Amino acid sequence: MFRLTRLSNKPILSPIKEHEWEKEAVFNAAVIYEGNKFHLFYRASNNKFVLNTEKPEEKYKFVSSIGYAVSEDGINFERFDKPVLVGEIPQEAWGVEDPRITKIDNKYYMLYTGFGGRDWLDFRICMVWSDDLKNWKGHRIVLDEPNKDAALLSEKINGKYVLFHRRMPDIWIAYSDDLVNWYNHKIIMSPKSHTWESKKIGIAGPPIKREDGWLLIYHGVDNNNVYRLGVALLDLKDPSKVIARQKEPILEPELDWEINGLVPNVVFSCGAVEVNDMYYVYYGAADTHIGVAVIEKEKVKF
Amino acid sequence: AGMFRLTRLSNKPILSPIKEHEWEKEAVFNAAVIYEGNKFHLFYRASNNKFVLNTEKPEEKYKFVSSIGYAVSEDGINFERFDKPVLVGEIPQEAWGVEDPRITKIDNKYYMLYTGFGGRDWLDFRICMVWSDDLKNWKGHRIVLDEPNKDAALLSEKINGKYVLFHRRMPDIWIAYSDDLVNWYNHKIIMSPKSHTWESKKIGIAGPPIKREDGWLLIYHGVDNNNVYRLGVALLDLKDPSKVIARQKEPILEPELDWEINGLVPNVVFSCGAVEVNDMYYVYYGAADTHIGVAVIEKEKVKF
Amino acid sequence: MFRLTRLSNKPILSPIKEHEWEKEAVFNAAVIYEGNKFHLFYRASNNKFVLNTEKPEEKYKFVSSIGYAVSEDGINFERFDKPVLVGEIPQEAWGVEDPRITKIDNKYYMLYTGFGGRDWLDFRICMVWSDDLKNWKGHRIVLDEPNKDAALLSEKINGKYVLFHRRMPDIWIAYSDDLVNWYNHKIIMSPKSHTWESKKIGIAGPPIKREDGWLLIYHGVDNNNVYRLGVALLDLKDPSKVIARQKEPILEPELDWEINGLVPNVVFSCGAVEVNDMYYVYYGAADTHIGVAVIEKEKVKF
Amino acid sequence: FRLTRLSNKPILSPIKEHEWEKEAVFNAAVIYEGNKFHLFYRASNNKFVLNTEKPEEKYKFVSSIGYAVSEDGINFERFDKPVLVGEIPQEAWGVEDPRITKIDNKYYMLYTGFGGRDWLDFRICMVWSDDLKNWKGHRIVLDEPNKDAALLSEKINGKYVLFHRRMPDIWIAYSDDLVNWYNHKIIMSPKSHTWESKKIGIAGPPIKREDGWLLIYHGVDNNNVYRLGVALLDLKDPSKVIARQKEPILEPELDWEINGLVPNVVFSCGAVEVNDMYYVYYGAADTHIGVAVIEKEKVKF
Ligand SMILES: OC[C@@H]1O[C@@H](O[C@@H]2[C@H](O)[C@H](O)[C@H](O)O[C@H]2CO)[C@@H](O)[C@@H](O)[C@@H]1O
Ligand SMILES: OC[C@@H]1O[C@@H](O[C@@H]2[C@H](O)[C@H](O)[C@H](O)O[C@H]2CO)[C@@H](O)[C@@H](O)[C@@H]1O
Ligand SMILES: OC[C@@H]1O[C@@H](O[C@@H]2[C@H](O)[C@H](O)[C@H](O)O[C@H]2CO)[C@@H](O)[C@@H](O)[C@@H]1O
Ligand SMILES: OC[C@@H]1O[C@@H](O[C@@H]2[C@H](O)[C@H](O)[C@H](O)O[C@H]2CO)[C@@H](O)[C@@H](O)[C@@H]1O
Ligand SMILES: [Zn+2]
Ligand SMILES: [Zn+2]
Ligand SMILES: [Zn+2]
Ligand SMILES: [Zn+2]
Ligand SMILES: [Zn+2]
Ligand SMILES: [Zn+2]
Ligand SMILES: [Zn+2]
Ligand SMILES: [Zn+2]
Ligand SMILES: [Zn+2]
Ligand SMILES: [Zn+2]
Ligand SMILES: [Zn+2]
Ligand SMILES: [Zn+2]
Ligand SMILES: [Zn+2]
Ligand SMILES: [Zn+2]
Ligand SMILES: [Zn+2]
Ligand SMILES: [Zn+2]
Ligand SMILES: [Zn+2]
Repeated sequence: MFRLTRLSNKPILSPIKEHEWEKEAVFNAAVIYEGNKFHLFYRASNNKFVLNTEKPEEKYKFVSSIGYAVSEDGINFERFDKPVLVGEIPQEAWGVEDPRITKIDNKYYMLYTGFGGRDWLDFRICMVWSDDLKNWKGHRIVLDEPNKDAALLSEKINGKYVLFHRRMPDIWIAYSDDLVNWYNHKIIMSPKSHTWESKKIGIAGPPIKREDGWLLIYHGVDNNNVYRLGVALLDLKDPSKVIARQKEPILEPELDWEINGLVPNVVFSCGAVEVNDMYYVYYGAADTHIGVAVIEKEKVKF
Repeated sequence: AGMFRLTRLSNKPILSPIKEHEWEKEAVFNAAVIYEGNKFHLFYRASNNKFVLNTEKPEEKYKFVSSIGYAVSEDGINFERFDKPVLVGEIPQEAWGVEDPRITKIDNKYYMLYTGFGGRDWLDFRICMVWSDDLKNWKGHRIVLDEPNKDAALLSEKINGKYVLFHRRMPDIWIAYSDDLVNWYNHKIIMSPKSHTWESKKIGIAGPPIKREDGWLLIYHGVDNNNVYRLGVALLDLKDPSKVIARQKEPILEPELDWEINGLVPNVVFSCGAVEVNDMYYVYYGAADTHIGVAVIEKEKVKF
Repeated sequence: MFRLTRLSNKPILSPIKEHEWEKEAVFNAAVIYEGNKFHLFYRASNNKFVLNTEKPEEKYKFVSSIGYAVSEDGINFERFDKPVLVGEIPQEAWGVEDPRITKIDNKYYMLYTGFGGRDWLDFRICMVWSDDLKNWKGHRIVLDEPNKDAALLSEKINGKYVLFHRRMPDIWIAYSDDLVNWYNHKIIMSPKSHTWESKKIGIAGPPIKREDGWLLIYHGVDNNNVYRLGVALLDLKDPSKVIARQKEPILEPELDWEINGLVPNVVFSCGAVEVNDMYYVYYGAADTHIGVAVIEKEKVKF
Repeated sequence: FRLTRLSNKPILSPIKEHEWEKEAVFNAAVIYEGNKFHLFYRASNNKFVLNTEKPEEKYKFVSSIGYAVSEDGINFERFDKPVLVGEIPQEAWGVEDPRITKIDNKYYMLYTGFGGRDWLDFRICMVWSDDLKNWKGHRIVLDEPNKDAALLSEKINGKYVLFHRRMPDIWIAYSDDLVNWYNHKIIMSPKSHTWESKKIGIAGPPIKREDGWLLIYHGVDNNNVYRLGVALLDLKDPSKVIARQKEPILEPELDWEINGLVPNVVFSCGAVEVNDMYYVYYGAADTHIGVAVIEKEKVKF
């Protein structure tokens, strides 16, 4: 069994008080390694998160945006003044959350949760795409249902686009010919009772291709809503089949900025990249900061 | 294999929703059919909305309402339709509407069995029944069984002076008998799903059984572990329709076309009605809970 | 990868309409093999089982009794005119259910469900014992709580008596110094979501000792309340640890009198014995009849 | 280090003649005043069916708080009737696990009020007295399923300090006024794959030392065994744990700690410094009260 190792005992990205769109939280970041650079697309909030009201209240409204950051080394990032993605009004009035970015044939697809704030089920999987990581277009609701924790596979299977999603509480898979209409829905992995992953699970970042399968980092939620990261392996030719699944988490809230924050007891990844035989896993910490942790590819054994 | 299958009559739906009609804005599907007066009489389920089914409870913000529409055809392919549904859910006992009608003619009366859905929880459904003399003036509504239950049809004649009801306490096809079309007794399971097959999660009757010389033709739907709906066939003993004397292993219809694979509920073919015309079985089927198609098989090809 | 084979396509015991106490059902039978004879202690009902009322109602009252039958060949049994155990009033006023009998040293312990009918939770694990399978005494409430599916291990572990029980929906284990007071409660086995054993599980008969561990036949209930038998293997020295568990059931309702009956879709075993290098598994069918199915001991492989 | 029991027998046990303490006496708060041990103990009229989907009227148990006094800390005098019972519907199933803290010249008793309507229908409640006899001013401390609550015996920077237990951690919070709590944070967490893996909660109120605040706590393992552990809080900032012992200081060992209404439980709501010793009173199997001690000089991390 193997574990992620943190590159820092401090966040690598933290809120910026003088930018309203990110003055309270930066977390749950997609990442893509291209042009020998880490391109990070992070969720950012203008406010703390009041989640225990009967409905989302205007007086506690938070708005998520997607910011951009770039790094040579994966640790030190240059950041920018304005977010690169904001929500459309009114269906995404409370913003755009938890992006997962997948490259498929020289196009970049960002899958995110659009949240309208009209009730606590007013969220859905949305998708935009670009050819340059810069000019995002083609917005669509991927599944018109309350759903999230979505990612595209980086290649087609038998000609079909492959979507991971999360009808509560399982990781689901589905297929598409046109990136519009989805079919062959199937549960692929389920929570495990009396474990750290008992309440619900969901995909982390998009799966990483290996020789032995697709690496599926995921998050598991226990009975007290603690988020941890786990890891499984999907079959290479049929990624709807799980062929291995580690019992122990690979990352858990441990540092004080992972245990305490806007949402306590959370580590959460929307993105991970392979650079020089190392997996770099970017993670939100307590829905407040961003950390990064790694594992050598050789140590990934099932 | 040495099996038989339906042949689609057309590669496009024979009925589609109409966006300008609220009551059939998103879906027309799961249709009852009666051949009378040399006309196909089709009674289709229609929905005003998509089907969000993954919530823990039915949510009013995702409410869908099913109505039952009427369409009529001479060739079984091209249908005339109408502005308004012929049956709606009475509010609030059938607040989310009336679903999947099955129509059976017995002694010059027509009996429409449908699922009434109140939407108060996911078990808030029941078999209801209305009847008519003329396929036009439905009346006599009743709850057939006071229990969560659906996939119900009456047999077209009595057996030893008893009415025969097919129903579906999850996950099996059940039979039951009545003297008065009000009280049912001697409930028995007659057919069950088969593990590790296309019909593993649950089964239910399709349309009402069709009388043959060799028995009762029982088209049914089977649901696999991923909730794909396919159609199968079995044969019931002519004198005792509680006994299955044959059952084909492989389905006779399954999602193939894009408008059967993709739709409001992906991967569904579902029949509520099939009729014998000029020694062919015309099987009308909902497709992805969105459109209606028709498939056929020559009566002589039904061999087990 | 292994399954039971029915010895008969008809019940070996059925209700006796002339006997009020066993007029509607005989099922869920404990089994002891002694004196070259099969001893069956079967649940018997005077009535069908209406269960869908807010509370247990006198007009739907059913009474469970425990009858006895004995067989040399395992198929033809000698039966008796009256039951050998009936419920004490008021705590067992609706009778005594699903006995499991374990021989520990030279005493036989029968654990059964006493059902008082005062509420749907008005049931508990009770125990009586005998040295001769004839004179039962020493009645006690094993756990003073709603609980069932109980059996004693046939020997002590580290000087402790071992109890298997079923706080919903798991198979539990507990230990005792004195067969009165129980401690070290532990979940040992849980349902598995999206399978035939998703809703709940419970022990079948008392576990059978093998060289490679304890054979733990159990029942699993799916989302449609279908009851099937499965099989696991517990560690020989620490039976609280499961070392193997077959994925597929070993017995499922298939025959008309297993699928149809007072409670549809049930096969349920309260006893299994080893006879001539074969396991004999007696089972209730549709809570109405008793069947028997076997497996050659050499075919029990995980 | 570890605690040492003073008796291999309970020092308090249920009295079947008294309905309110018919089945159990356990989880007792204590303070030392007037050179007397004042013990405030939870008491139940019934066994504890916990495995139902919701709490059932047919299996209802009612906790009361009783009073007992001792001079040696071992032999206690007891009384016919409880001192606190549930008055209102939020306390329909009674009042549980009191922790008493003296701040300025007043005594505050924080306890769990349990309404029995569902298994989350429990709240941290508080009453207070001048005299340990007349409790007043009942309030819900936090309007949320929470328990294992205690007040610090002093203010920090003029703020009252509350320890609580949003599952599964020990939390701290601050109040200007004992009404509104803010700056909630997690100060200590379970350790997975150990005796304290499933959840932890404060025991009695922390005891002031010169090296910090002594934080006895209970840990719960994967099989629901309750044991006691000990940690040390920074003296000036009790949100900071500066030491924590790996192994328990008390676990079920005697037969009336292993066996009982809730097996495999030792649990303390109360401990006091008396003659250079910590006296740790504990419930055992949620059925009896025992007491164990440690020489304060022996407390080393
Ligand atoms: O998309 C909105 C989203 O909701 C939150 O997720 C969960 C949800 O609101 C509910 O409260 C559930 O029981 O717990 C929350 C997570 O465990 C967060 O993901 C939040 O950041 C988002 O706005
Ligand atoms: O009668 C309501 C009915 O429910 C749906 O049926 C199924 C049910 O909701 C459950 O979710 C099952 O597992 O999946 C659905 C179909 O498999 C639909 O039939 C729906 O159209 C109806 O309103
Ligand atoms: O001990 C009474 C016992 O109850 C039944 O078990 C279950 C129970 O009544 C409840 O309805 C639950 O939801 O499902 C039942 C079985 O799945 C039977 O075991 C019955 O025969 C017994 O009297
Ligand atoms: O305040 C009610 C309280 O509940 C019990 O606590 C726990 C709870 O019911 C739940 O079942 C948990 O998993 O285990 C119980 C103890 O670990 C007891 O503390 C009980 O005495 C109280 O009444
Ligand atoms: Zn700026
Ligand atoms: Zn959107
Ligand atoms: Zn699931
Ligand atoms: Zn998630
Ligand atoms: Zn772990
Ligand atoms: Zn029109
Ligand atoms: Zn109706
Ligand atoms: Zn059906
Ligand atoms: Zn095909
Ligand atoms: Zn007789
Ligand atoms: Zn009893
Ligand atoms: Zn469980
Ligand atoms: Zn059971
Ligand atoms: Zn299977
Ligand atoms: Zn007295
Ligand atoms: Zn209160
Ligand atoms: Zn606690």
